[PDB]
Amino acid sequence: ARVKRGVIARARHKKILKQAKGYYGARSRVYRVAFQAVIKAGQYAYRDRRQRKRQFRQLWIARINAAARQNGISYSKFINGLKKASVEIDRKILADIAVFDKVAFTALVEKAKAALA
Amino acid sequence: AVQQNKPTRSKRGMRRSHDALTAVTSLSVDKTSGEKHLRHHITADGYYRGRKVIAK
Amino acid sequence: VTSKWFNIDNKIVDHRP
Amino acid sequence: VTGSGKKPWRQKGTGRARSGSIKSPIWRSGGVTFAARPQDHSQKVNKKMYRGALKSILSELVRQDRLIVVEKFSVEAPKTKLLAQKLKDMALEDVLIITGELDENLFLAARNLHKVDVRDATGIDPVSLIAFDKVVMTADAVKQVEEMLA
Amino acid sequence: MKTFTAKPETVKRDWYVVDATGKTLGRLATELARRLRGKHKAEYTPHVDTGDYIIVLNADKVAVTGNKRTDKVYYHHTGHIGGIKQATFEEMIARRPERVIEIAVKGMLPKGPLGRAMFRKLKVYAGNEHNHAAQQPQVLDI
Amino acid sequence: METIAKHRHARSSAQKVRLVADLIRGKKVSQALDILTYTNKKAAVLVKKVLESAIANAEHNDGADIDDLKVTKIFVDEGPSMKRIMPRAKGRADRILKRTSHITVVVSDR
RNA sequence: ACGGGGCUAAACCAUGCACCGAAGCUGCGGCAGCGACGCUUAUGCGUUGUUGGGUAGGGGAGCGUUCUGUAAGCCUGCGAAGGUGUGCUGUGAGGCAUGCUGGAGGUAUCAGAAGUGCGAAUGCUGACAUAAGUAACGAUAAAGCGGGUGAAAAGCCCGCU
RNA sequence: CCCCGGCGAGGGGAGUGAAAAAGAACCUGAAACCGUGUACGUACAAGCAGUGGGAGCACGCUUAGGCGUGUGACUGCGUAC
Ligand SMILES: N[C@@H](Cc1c[nH]c2ccccc12)C(=O)O
Ligand SMILES: [Mg+2]
Ligand SMILES: [Mg+2]
Ligand SMILES: [Mg+2]
Ligand SMILES: [Mg+2]
Ligand SMILES: [Mg+2]
Ligand SMILES: [Mg+2]
Ligand SMILES: [Mg+2]
Ligand SMILES: [Mg+2]
Ligand SMILES: [Mg+2]
Ligand SMILES: [Mg+2]
Ligand SMILES: [Mg+2]
Ligand SMILES: [Mg+2]
Ligand SMILES: [Mg+2]
Ligand SMILES: [Mg+2]
Ligand SMILES: [Mg+2]
Ligand SMILES: [Mg+2]
Repeated sequence: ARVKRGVIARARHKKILKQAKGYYGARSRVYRVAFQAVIKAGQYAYRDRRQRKRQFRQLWIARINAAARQNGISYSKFINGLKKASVEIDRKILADIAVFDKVAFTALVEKAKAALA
Repeated sequence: AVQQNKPTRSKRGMRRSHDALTAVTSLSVDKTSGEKHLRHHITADGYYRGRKVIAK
Repeated sequence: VTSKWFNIDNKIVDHRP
Repeated sequence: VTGSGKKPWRQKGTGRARSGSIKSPIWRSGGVTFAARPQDHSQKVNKKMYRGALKSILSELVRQDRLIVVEKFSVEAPKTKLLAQKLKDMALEDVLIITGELDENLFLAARNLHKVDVRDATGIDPVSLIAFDKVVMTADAVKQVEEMLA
Repeated sequence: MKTFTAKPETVKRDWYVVDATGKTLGRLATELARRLRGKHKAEYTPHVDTGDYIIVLNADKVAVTGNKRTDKVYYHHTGHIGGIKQATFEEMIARRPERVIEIAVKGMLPKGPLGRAMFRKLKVYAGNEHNHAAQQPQVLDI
Repeated sequence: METIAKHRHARSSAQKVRLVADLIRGKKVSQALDILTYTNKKAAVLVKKVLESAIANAEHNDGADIDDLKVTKIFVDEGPSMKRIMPRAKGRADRILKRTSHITVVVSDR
């Protein structure tokens, strides 16, 4: 019972080379090179799913820090005053009100100042 | 010496960006025969600047 | 075919005895 | 594999991978690594396991009413159209007929019907009892099978 | 909901003018680099240049502490073997005073194409006069 | 309407013929015929014959007019190469490729 | 011989209160292993506790390919295998449906047997690249012109040097 | 049979045939490799060439909107097997 590998091998190779669309040079044409590229693309995508959470929070902190100092208080004192006032809005939403509703954000700074003072 | 890595099809067509041929632009017409020739060359039937220079 | 003439020559090959 | 025992090129100095034979199974047209030989694929069945399976098979045919018992099954001439008409009356199309001793008329009348096999009581086997849709036994074959099955 | 991102065509940029007389060199450069980058704005986006244009006047009157006036040395290499050149703080002010402020701010900006586009928004002058009256710069008491 | 002419198994490398074919792409046929006359390249003799051939097909087979035709498409493909042996020094042998081409010219009045 | 800019504190010592900071911990949703206990199982369900980085290596459970039986069955010229796209689907190897090409074969289910899965072996065979339109065109005895023929003549034929 | 061509090679029609992109280099006709056309990007910019974020543009959709496909300026991290 001789088995020929032609039809199965071609389909396994075609699966990898479809994931390599858009890569430069041999990385989208040549299996030995496209295989290593699709593996490293999955290594990066796993690693960068953790980092997407770190990079967005770091961005929200910078936009809260900027809008708070426009109201006369720093970030580290603004967040502390929200804890003493028992306000529990996360930084994702605070960075959203800072940009889109600056009159609500002022009301948050006054509440933080009243509790901190 | 010889290459350490195989050059890409992009480096190969960048090197050839200068290999293009340029066409002749000025093709003159003779004043009596009325036909075309290279400038400062006799026409294919033996004229130059109106006079039959070559009875071939 | 045979080896290249510089790869057979002792002077070229045997430089670190 | 037909060939020579000559080493294709010298061991060292040519810049090519080491070779010792052109019959190497790595090479095109070389040998198979673990080439087949003729082999015997027959297994052993204990006598008691063989007889035990027939009794399990036989009692399942009764339970699924795929077993039909008569004492009258023969034809008067070795004609295929006679047996085919007899089977039409009984509402059988795919059927194994087991007889005490096999008649020549019934053996010859069934050769050309591919859905019908006719057997003696000594010639039943496990696979044929499971293959055919119905089994017809003459009551003298029902006798002989049980002494054979002890 | 996706986090808001600033768009390079819609972002609004303003002009400011700063006087550098008597200011400490480094403690003025950090305030420039904050505002050239746009870190003072709630719309700050890392991959967009949201900062403002800033004119710095009297670059030659900037101050330093300690002995830095005679002892702070600027090095650069010309690319040729042995071409290591140096200048103290005193003779950079004498020969070309604007480079002192520009060099300091440039090391405090991000590197790469965006940090180079941020540096183009800084206008440094040795004198008290500038040419940008049509831009209506505001005084920045920083 | 479009009309095609080919020269298959033309004897020249496609890289050498492609230099000539880039000169007449998108030109009117009267202009392209004069360009190919005054090009000092062997491939210009090959490309011109295919161009004259495609022009004649347009008149005879398709009822087209010369004054409207324009070189709409032109491309050069690689053809099969013929493999030869050249002997080198010290008993080594090299393989020589004699490359061929396929020249396709499409003319159209539209 | 601060990572750099820069710093006279943005250095050092002491005290304090914030805050940032990891795949750690918590929240929410999902999957599986092992225990314990039970609506009762009939060998699966429910609750609960806990565990789930992994090389050499041990144990468990599967996918797909070729061939045999089921199968003189079933699908198929109203378009099979193969090729090439798209859509949906599974934890994965995978599967399913369909557009175009192709133009006559394929094969559920449940069992059986393997020449059963390749990126490496200075692996083997064929095809095709790169260097690159790059070196070279094989004695440094040497050519020039007129006529002819021809689709075309430096090189062929005739002539004179 | 006609036409271009050297009384060529090769091709374009006509015709045969179910099919000629079955035309003799002939069933199917994959990949490497080489091109033509269109959409986007690219000539102040430094590195395993991806990945996470992301503007703009082009083409489709469908509505009182933002979705799909292609491309990817800029930006964090990132030294193949
Ligand atoms: N070097 C010379 C002589 C030579 C021939 N074979 C050799 C082997 C080894 C050393 C020198 C040689 C040549 O190549 O013609
Ligand atoms: Mg063999
Ligand atoms: Mg026995
Ligand atoms: Mg020899
Ligand atoms: Mg905290
Ligand atoms: Mg975290
Ligand atoms: Mg584990
Ligand atoms: Mg094998
Ligand atoms: Mg391996
Ligand atoms: Mg080669
Ligand atoms: Mg070179
Ligand atoms: Mg040279
Ligand atoms: Mg040369
Ligand atoms: Mg010679
Ligand atoms: Mg002559
Ligand atoms: Mg074919
Ligand atoms: Mg640019």
